[PDB]
Amino acid sequence: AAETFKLFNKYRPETAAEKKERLTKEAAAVAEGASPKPYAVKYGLNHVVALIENKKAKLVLIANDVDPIELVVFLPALCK
Amino acid sequence: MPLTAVPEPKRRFVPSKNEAKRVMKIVRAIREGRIIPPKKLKEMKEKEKI
Amino acid sequence: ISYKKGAASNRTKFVRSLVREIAGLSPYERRLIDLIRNTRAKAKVEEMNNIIAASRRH
Amino acid sequence: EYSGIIYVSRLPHGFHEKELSKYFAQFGDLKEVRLARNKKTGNSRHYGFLEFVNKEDAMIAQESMNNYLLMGHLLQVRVLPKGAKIEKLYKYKKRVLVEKGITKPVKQLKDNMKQKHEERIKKLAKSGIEFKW
Amino acid sequence: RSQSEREEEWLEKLYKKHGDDYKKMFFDKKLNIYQQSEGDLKRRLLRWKKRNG
Amino acid sequence: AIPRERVIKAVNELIKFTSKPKNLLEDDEEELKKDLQLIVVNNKSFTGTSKSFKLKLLNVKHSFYKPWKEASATAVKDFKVLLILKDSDIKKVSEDDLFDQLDSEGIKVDEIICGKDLKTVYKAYEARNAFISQFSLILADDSIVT
Amino acid sequence: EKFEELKLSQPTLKAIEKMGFTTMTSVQARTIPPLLAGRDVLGAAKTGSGKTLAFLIPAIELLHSLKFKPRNGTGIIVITPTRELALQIFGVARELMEFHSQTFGIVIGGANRRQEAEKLMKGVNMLIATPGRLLDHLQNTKGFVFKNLKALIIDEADRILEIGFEDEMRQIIKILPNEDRQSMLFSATQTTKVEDLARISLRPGPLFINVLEQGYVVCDSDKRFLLLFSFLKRNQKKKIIVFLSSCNSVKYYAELLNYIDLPVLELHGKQKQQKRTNTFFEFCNAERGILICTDVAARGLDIPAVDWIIQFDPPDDPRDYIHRVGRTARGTKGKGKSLMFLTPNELGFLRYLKASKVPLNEYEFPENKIANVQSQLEKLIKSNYYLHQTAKDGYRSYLQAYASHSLKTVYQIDKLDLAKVAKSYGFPVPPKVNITI
Repeated sequence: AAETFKLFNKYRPETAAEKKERLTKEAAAVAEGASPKPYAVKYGLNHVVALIENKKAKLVLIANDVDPIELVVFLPALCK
Repeated sequence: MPLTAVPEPKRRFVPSKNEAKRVMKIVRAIREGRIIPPKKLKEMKEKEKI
Repeated sequence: ISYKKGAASNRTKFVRSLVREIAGLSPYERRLIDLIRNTRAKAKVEEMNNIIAASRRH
Repeated sequence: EYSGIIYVSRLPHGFHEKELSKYFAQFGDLKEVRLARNKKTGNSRHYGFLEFVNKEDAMIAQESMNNYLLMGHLLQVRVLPKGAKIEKLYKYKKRVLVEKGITKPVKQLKDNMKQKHEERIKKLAKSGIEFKW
Repeated sequence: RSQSEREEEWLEKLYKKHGDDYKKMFFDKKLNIYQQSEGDLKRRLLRWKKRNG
Repeated sequence: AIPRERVIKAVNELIKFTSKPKNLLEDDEEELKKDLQLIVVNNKSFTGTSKSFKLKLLNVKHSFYKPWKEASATAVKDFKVLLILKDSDIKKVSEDDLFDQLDSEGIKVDEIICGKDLKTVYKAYEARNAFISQFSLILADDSIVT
Repeated sequence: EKFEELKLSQPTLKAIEKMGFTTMTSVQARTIPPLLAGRDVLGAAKTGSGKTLAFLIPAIELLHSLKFKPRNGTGIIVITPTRELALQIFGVARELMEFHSQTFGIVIGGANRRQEAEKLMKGVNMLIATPGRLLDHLQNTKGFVFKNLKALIIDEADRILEIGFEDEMRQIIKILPNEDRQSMLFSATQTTKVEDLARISLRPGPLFINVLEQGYVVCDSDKRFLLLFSFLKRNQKKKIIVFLSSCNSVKYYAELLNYIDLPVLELHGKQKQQKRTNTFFEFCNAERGILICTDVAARGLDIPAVDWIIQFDPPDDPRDYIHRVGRTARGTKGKGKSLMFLTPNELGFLRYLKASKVPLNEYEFPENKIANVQSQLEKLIKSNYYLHQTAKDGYRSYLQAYASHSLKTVYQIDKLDLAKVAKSYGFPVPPKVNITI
């Protein structure tokens, strides 16, 4: 678990403030006068479930304390 | 092999379009003086706090 | 004709069978399985027989 | 049954006899710790053996480190069957070269080179190549 | 319905680098950032040429 | 030094010997059967008692990598060139600059890498081997080579 | 024997001129005039002898004269034995109706069931189809109007009965109308079953028209294309003709090889007729280069003298492939060496080579000399949308042509590892393709 969160913490998505700052810098550059695809951890239940059944996820972390536990009971079986 | 044969959308291969529209909106706001650019803001915080 | 009677999608059958395998068996279905090993009713018994056959080998 | 000897494999760089002993002495008293190295230059071969005084300490040392993700490596620790002694694992060091020789006199050493040249010239004649001088 | 400044600059660059070769403008990774078909490129470039000359 | 006639006859004899007389692609033995090598032996070691990883550059009259790249068109492995540069000098030069000042002579720099790329993206042994083994000429910055 | 000689419509002449055909060959010179008279033909012309236009032009002319509409249903039904040949016939027919107002459609195995059903719903005036799916669409789809059938054409009846569609053909004959229908049959050869089918589908008394070892390489399904690329790159100076199973795979391979700086030419049934003629004429005089084409598209064409003929994909007609290794050597006076890529699962094909008594030679390839461009190909497929789509289409077509092969004892799809097949197309994970496995 400690080694898994060292890899997953290097692909943390940008926060609202950082994304806004990055977009405003580009906007200010344009207002005066070719990038690679980003990388981040995928989240959201529906998004990850859609990724799993399309065979795109390389590794899926499932929380063990979802209060309506039926939200994630099918997930280990779907992943296997 | 996957469950469905839905084709891959073209928006997954090219840069973001929502961000392009948002950047152009910020550009339009900057040109109207509603948003002070970060360089000008950095200039204004080195001139008063004395 | 309408879509409502078209067919069953691959994903739909996949989801139904996965939920069947995960949820378990209701008590009367356990009784039916025990009885078998030792129109609604026909479908239910055919489902139980399919479950038995899939549990055996595949 | 089982022995008190555990074989450890897929060791990272810089995890040698002293490091292995220091880490595995916390699971019990040790009796022998040896690491495989290259003979020509002292360099870890990334596996080794070590024996516990208590046989039941080796089982605990094996159950907790058999799939340890360390330095990008999956340590492979396993207990050996009954008997299965560990031996012949020397702690080699880097072998420096010694420049010694020229025992033969310069006259004989210089005369042998001529006959080597002549024999070399004659050698290629039987290999479908014509070469003069 | 007139084009924008940035679109006109992009079409400027495309025309100045390739001319009327739509197949190369389609496969160019630096100017066709949003990979667009030959038909769309031809239509927009024709509009640009008609407006300019 | 060496009379020209002896070297000429040696090369002619090697050419004759190398071609005396199922498989889709030539194997290692057949691929490099015609490679030419000059063996030079002195008294005692060449570089003393210290290992030298530097290459001695001997001047040649005729280009050595031009026929290589020309004859690499009909080979499974292309002739690629790698240029390793310093961290601070990786942004001062682009592929366009080397294209402008090198295509007029026939030279193509296939890849330009930094020293930071050798410790992040090609750190793993397999990836490093796969990347490095595809180049036939590696030119390193004078400061970074050591 | 010119096209302008026969009295035809204006759109027909426009289309014929556009494709570039001026001097009709003998097969289409001694059959089209009798066909415009309305009689029945039991031909014997070989496949690719120009008979396609010979049985097409009367159909378009009849539809134009009767002035069909989409709500009239189908008027012409063409029956073909193989999935890839029906695609070629449909591609040819798309160009004879560029200016006409009729409607054309294709019904083949492995395609979308509901899409074909809806195309039938809208009303298709000329249907080109395989026997297997015709029965399903006739007996199952409601709203497929076919009572207005005016003509029926059977292509390669010998192939149809060889594959085993004779029961399907009998049921189809029992379903389709018979009175207003003037029918047509073509077969290169004729056995008892051929006239058995001809009698129950044609009017009585119809006019009839009369017209060096082989090598193989055992390769893995995840390395077939990479080894092929290595071989082609190593042998660029020679002349090589590469045969593929489908048109989509031909176009994907040609586009990929041109993208990686390896000049090749392409022929497939989804191209213009003028484009095909231009490329094939170019290939016959360039004394260098590689041409990639489908098996069926290179049947009628007279193959020139080339240094290598590679059969990358399983042959559509193995019975013809066994004979062609000697036929093309009888024709071409040069040493045209043949090669055939076989995967370990389909290695039983050699039996047919041994039983038919042809010399057999095996080729080896070192494992470490392969091109090692898999990473580049996979990076390119994930980035270029157009190349991604073309690769997926080629994968689809390859699987669809592999599933419906006549030699089920050799080319069975159940023993094909789809992950390794998609690996050769640049895909880490196989795309989903709706095939019964």
